[PDB]
Amino acid sequence: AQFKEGEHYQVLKTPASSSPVVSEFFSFYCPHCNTFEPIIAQLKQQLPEGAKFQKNHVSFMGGNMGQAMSKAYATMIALEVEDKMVPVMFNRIHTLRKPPKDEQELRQIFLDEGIDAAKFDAAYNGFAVDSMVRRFDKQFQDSGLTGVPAVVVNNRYLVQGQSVKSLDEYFDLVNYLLTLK
Amino acid sequence: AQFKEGEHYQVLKTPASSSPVVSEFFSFYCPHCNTFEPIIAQLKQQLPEGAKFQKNHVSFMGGNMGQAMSKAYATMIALEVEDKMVPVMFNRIHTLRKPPKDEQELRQIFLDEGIDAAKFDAAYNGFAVDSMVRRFDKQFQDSGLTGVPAVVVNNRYLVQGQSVKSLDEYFDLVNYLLTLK
Repeated sequence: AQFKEGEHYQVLKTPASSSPVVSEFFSFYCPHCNTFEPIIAQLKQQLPEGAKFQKNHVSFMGGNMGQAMSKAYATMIALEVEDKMVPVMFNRIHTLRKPPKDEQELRQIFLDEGIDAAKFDAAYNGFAVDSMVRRFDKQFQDSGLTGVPAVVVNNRYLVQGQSVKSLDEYFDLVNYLLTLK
Repeated sequence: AQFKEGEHYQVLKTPASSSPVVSEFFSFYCPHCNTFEPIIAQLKQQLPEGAKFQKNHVSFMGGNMGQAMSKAYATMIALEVEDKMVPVMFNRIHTLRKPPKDEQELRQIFLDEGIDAAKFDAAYNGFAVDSMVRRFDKQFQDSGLTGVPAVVVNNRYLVQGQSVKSLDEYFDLVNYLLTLK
């Protein structure tokens, strides 16, 4: 076939998902993950009905701000302010080259965007956010992945996309993997 | 030239080394890092006189055994039992598929190889090993790397080796970068 195991994708030692899902592991401190955003945007819209796209923030980059940065991401999902906050965060760290030195500074990034302080403080330190970050980390450890960005299809298909022709072929590969179980 | 920036190698945002050094970031839990060993072996012997090869173990893989696994590696350098212990460790985790579940089990791996318990316990919990692991982590964070394996030349040249022809061309690239400052 056009997509062969060991060439276009690698099978992970994990139980396949009981439902179609495309997962992306990244970190706001990851440069190419920032460059990868436009491609991620198109891939979602290009996804077949029924499939869900899930972003997972890893905590190994950024030193002692890694874990906090993961909570911030988890906070964006909880507050549904993901569409505006993701680019704002990728931008303040890469383009502006002004990384949040601590929790209070990280918090300020949200406050400067209009997100209410009481809303942020409740979610940032909440159970939902805590449960989500743990889930982010566990999934990364269990998949045995060694870096980011990483796009896994149905929980066991690591897209070794370094061989795709155009963005068109890339979507064809992901779409192809979604049907395989 | 044969090796262009942004194609064969990427310049890192870090101060160049005051002396020729080839660094490899890896993890014993990293599969390709295991496959990469033979290539690492040849590259060292192929290195020009005066250059030093330094392995750096990262702690982000292996969950709560990551940090311990880094100390174990640092322990191998301290006890100069690196030549025998590196392959033994890559082998017990990958080929034998029997990962050390805890510190005592990790310790046992050494004890089963003839390394004296008193010697291991002194170094494993020693200042030298502690100073080395910290150094491993700091270097990884400062380089802004997003995965392993990763080969950096003179502290600021990330070998984007995914474009080299044969192993011969790879060595030519590394050797080429060592002269650049």
